[PDB]
Amino acid sequence: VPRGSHMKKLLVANRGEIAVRVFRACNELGLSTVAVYAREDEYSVHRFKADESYLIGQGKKPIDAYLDIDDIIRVALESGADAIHPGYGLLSENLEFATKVRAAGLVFVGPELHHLDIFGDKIKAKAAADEAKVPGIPGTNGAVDIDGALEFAKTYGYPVMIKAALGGMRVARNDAEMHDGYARAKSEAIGAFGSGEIYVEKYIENPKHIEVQILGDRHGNIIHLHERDCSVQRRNQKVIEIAPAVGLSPDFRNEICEAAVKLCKNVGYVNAGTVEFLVKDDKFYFIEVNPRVQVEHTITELITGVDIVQAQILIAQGKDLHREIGLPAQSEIPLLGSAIQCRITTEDPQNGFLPDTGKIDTYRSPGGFGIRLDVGNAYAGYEVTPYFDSLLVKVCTFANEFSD
Amino acid sequence: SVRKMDRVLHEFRIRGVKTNIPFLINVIANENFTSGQATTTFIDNTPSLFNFPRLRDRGTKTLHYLSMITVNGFPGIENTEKRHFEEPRQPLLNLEKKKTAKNILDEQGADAVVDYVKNTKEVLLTDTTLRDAHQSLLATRLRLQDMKGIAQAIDQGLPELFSAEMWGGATFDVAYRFLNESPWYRLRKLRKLMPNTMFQMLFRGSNAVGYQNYPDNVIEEFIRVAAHEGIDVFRIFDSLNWLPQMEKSIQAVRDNGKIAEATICYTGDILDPSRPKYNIQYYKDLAKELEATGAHILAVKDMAGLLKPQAAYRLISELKDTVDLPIHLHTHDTSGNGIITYSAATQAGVDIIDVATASLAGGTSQPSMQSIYYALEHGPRHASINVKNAEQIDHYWEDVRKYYAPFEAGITSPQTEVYMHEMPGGQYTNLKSQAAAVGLGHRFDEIKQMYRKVNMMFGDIIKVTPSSKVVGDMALFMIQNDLTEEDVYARGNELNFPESVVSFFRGDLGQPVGGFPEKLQKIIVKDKAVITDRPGLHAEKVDFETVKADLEQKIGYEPGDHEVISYIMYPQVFLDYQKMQREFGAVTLLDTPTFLHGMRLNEKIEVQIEKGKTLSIRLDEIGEPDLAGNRVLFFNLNGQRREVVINDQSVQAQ
Amino acid sequence: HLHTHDTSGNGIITYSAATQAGVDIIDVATASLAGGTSQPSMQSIYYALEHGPRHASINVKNAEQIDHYWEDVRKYYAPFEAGITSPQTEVYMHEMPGGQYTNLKSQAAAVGLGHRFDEIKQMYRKVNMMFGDIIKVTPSSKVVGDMALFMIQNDLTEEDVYA
Amino acid sequence: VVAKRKAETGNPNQIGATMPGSVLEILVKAGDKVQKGQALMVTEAMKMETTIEAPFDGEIVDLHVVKGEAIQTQDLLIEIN
Ligand SMILES: Nc1ncnc2c1ncn2[C@@H]1O[C@@H]2COP(=O)(O)O[C@H]3[C@@H](O)[C@H](n4cnc5c(N)ncnc54)O[C@@H]3COP(=O)(O)O[C@H]2[C@H]1O
Ligand SMILES: Nc1ncnc2c1ncn2[C@@H]1O[C@H](COP(=O)(O)OP(=O)(O)O)[C@@H](O)[C@H]1O
Ligand SMILES: [Mg+2]
Ligand SMILES: [Mn+2]
Repeated sequence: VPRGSHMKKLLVANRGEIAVRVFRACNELGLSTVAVYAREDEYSVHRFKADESYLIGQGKKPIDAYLDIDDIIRVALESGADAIHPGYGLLSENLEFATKVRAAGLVFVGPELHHLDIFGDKIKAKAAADEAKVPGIPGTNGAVDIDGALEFAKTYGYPVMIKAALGGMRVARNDAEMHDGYARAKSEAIGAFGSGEIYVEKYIENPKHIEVQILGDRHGNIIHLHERDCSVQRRNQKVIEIAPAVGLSPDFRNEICEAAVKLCKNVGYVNAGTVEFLVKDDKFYFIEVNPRVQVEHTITELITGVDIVQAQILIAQGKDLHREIGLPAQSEIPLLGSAIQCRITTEDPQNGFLPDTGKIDTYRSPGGFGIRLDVGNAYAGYEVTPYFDSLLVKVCTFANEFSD
Repeated sequence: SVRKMDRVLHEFRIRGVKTNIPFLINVIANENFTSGQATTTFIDNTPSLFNFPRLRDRGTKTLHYLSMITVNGFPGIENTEKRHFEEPRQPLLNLEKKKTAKNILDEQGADAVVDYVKNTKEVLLTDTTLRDAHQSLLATRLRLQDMKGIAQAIDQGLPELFSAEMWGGATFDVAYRFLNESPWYRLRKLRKLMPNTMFQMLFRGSNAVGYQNYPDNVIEEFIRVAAHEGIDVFRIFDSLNWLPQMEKSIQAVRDNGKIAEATICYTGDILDPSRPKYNIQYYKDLAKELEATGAHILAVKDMAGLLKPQAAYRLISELKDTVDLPIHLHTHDTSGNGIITYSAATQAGVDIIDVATASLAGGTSQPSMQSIYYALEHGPRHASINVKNAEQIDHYWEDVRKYYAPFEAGITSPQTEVYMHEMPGGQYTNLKSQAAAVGLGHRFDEIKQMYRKVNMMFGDIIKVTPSSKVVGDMALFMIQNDLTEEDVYARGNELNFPESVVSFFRGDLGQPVGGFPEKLQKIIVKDKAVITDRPGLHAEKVDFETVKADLEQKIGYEPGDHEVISYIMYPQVFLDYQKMQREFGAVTLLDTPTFLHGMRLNEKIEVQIEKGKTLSIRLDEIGEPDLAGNRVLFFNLNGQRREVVINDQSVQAQ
Repeated sequence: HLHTHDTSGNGIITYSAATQAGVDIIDVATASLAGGTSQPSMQSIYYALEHGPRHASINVKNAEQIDHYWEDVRKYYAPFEAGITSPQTEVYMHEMPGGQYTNLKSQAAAVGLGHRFDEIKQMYRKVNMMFGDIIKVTPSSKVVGDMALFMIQNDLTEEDVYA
Repeated sequence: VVAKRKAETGNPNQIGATMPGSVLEILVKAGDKVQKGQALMVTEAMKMETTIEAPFDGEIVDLHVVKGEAIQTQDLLIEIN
């Protein structure tokens, strides 16, 4: 347990729905909260939900303001916060950020630096999976040049998946697309992610995307909170997520969950993370660990009864999953019906899913039995800007039966 | 489940109707509920559930203030429309780390500061920008909000300064009465931003910053609290140079471990042998007496800017031979001779001089800090200041001064008639207002002329607040009622003389040099009580316990020592400040243009109301007034629409 | 015959120094139109000299009375006031005469560089040295100004101009 | 129809009507000194009676209603200093 793990005040280094989600968990745990906001985001709901809030990244473009490591730390220190929750996206998988947070004496609500290092890099993450004896996808030894990539396609054949270590990916069906694909992806890598390393995997045909929720504490307890099926995707971007994976047999699901736990036990994983697999005809292949909370954590909470975000914060406070946080042993983790999450966004499906902008005139949100809402920026009078993601509200439903 | 309910109940935002939410919140807090043991008679038998806090609302007071000013203007200035202003420039400083007089005071005490001054070859500077400069040029209206934006740059960029004059004079009551901000808040805020700069105040020996007759224990308590709250240098003066009014203050400042400057007010002309009353021997004899009080430093206060350079030179050279205390000279640049007078004083060995930043200098202010540096640069004795830093800092003040256009006295330029009438600046602008209000603006030159004749009629007196007001009230009165000096002596028995004049001649301001003219005194005072000793001796006794309990009742919370002393100094003003705080809240936090003009249609402002709390306020609509003067403004406050009713006074007063 | 401006706040002391050096004639403005970028005050220099070895030749009481008229008249010209009349010692650094200063401020405005006018003062000084250190009075002062503005507008240093 | 003066929003010196109704009784007059909680006047909404209490110690400035007068929400009843 790190020194300084006691908390009275927490800052979220994020915006939108995930910031509001963390503030709610903080308030329920008796912690006071701090928001940061870019100028252009000054009407975001999360700014007003916190107990106090601060402008950051003055004079920068809005996305750069939220990536402004030193200004965020400045606010944390100036407000007297104990802890930073990084949410998802933005700096949440960023080694440099977590290093400087912890170097500034603050609790970073997340896993060890070493985990951000090996799971933030998808080559390194595959190496850790082999070492833990979790089946991966046949891929290049490490990072490769165009010649080692072309080599792989001679060894295993097309089609193949070109992926950046920091994704960020292109499918190649032949040589021409391999030359084109490797170029475009090495662009967006040095581009939106800062570095240019690249690896190649066999492209699996029509997989399911199954991922497993993990919690680890600082006392060597690791548990899984079952899995989620995130196969419903458009251009490889998650659209609808369900839990559990109701189209797979319980035994096969348990096998996937155990493999995730095996990997996490091997590396001593701390806090919330998710292990992601591709699944094809009763085999499964490791692809990634997201060493952070995910947008779809909500549906896992509904089918287990476990508040994942409150857990993350209590874990960071040095608490024990079982004795203090009060989670049961693995075999006693509830599995209560099923749950579905959709993200309602301003993407116009009749205009190539370009996000709409402008003023929200009317916003009336449903409720009732089996409905959960986690709102982003949607309220009557809010102006949707072009600067940020297009999320309005996350809707989850839950019931005993999938059909209901 | 309970915690989630508690979270949800507090998170709900419902406006326009009342709800039962405060009641629900109380129920679920109670341990009968949270233990699961409630019965059907629990609520009906628990009266604590029906106690609700006042729901706190700084947002609404702010919208009220912004609507008031937007629609009705700021009191006493023209209700005009608000300019767009850029952010004031921030200085680019080249920092040099040095030990300062303030560091010496704190580590080694007052006498060590004095030795540091005596061992300095350069002339040292005191910066008046935060007090006397705006008192002269901007009717003392300069706001904390503007001062705190540059304070740290002054502390770090100009460590050479002896002190910053930042308190006292008119700042104490103007802050409360016209700015709706506390002078103590100003001192605390600045004290933290400027930890290495000595803070100087102007302090009237007999009554600190007030205008009534306070007893000794009040003056001593003022000094204690002021010293505790961060005042380092007390410049103690008396309006008639009457040493008995200064003695106790000097001792209390010494007792509190701070620096006492004892002041001589300069008047007349040492180089005019036809005016021997205030000749050089007068000043040397008073200086010797002040030195004997144990004062650390002798201040020469030329409040009207009368000192010409050959007189400055003679005055300072003679004083330096008469006393061993360092001499701190203060003049005004009203005649256009301020720099040449400071240069003369420098050649005569003056230790410290009072200067203002260039952008708040000249005219009835002090001479410019940056100017005197360059006047002396090639001489035998330099000014101690980082001039390049000072030039950069001046950019900020030049930008900030534009905000105060409604309070400008007029064009800042030389005026040599000051040698004739001898009014200090404020006495000049005030006396101009007073003559206006009584419809004599068109004869203000006859009034300047009468001011001078009155001064001689009263025996040739020292004219600084409040003795200068005495001479002014009388001159105005005499012009208003068409009297000459003959007339006053002939018909004075049947005339009612202004209040301040009667108080003067009753000895309520103390004793003047050479006494009063006897006949005129009888004529003026009639059957009122005349004293000839120190007014403070006759003051109503003051019990701090009694006063503190009375005040607590009046304001509804326990007053700190600083509040109690404010209340004693200015009772009705302090109470009126409290009412304005309750109505409009902490207006000190508004930027100056918004404080003075409110908002324009479609404007967005950001008000920093606490650390980590900012109100984003946008004015969306300004409704037209109905026949009773009701106007409805629609704001957006932090994402909510807010409808605000304000009464349009111009419709009322039609 | 000596002519100075009081821009630095040192105009009276400079005239008094010139007087002790035997200057024959000095240029002064009436108090109400004096100071700042104008001339030192006529009435002021009278009184600075009054008690010295050499006096100013002027009926100072008549001048004070005449100054009342000028004070009243100046108020009519509020819209043309350059800004607040006060000392500005940066003149020692850039050496712009008054009109070159206000003009150069307009020119930088009408090309949207008002917000970098301090960089322009700085460039004016560098340009002056680049041109050999020149006398800057109308119109040579405009030459220096146009160049400084041009150089800021097009982002050039002195190296850049030679390259 | 001449509108009634409304109470200014957020101005605690001005007490505005909270519900439509009428004025039954006025208990004070311009100039009177008054203490926190002291009853100032009585009003009705749907023949239920409310007593208007002084929010703090102060002096009455003026009334802006008369006995038996009808009132709507926000109407200015009394000003205090
Ligand atoms: N020989 C020289 N070489 C270089 N520069 C010279 C100079 N003589 C005069 N100056 C410059 O002229 C300034 C004004 O001298 P001025 O005699 O007109 O006017 C003097 C005079 O009115 C008065 N002053 C200085 N010493 C005096 C004395 N011993 N007796 C009477 N008055 C004196 O103070 C004014 C300021 O004199 P300060 O010496 O500070 O400043 C001097 C100095 O900066
Ligand atoms: N080797 C692969 N073969 C087929 N599809 C893949 C492969 N790798 C990734 N994908 C597709 O892209 C999606 C995202 O995969 P992932 O590696 O998690 O990228 P991201 O970093 O964007 O989450 C997967 O759900 C899957 O649909
Ligand atoms: Mg993924
Ligand atoms: Mn003064």
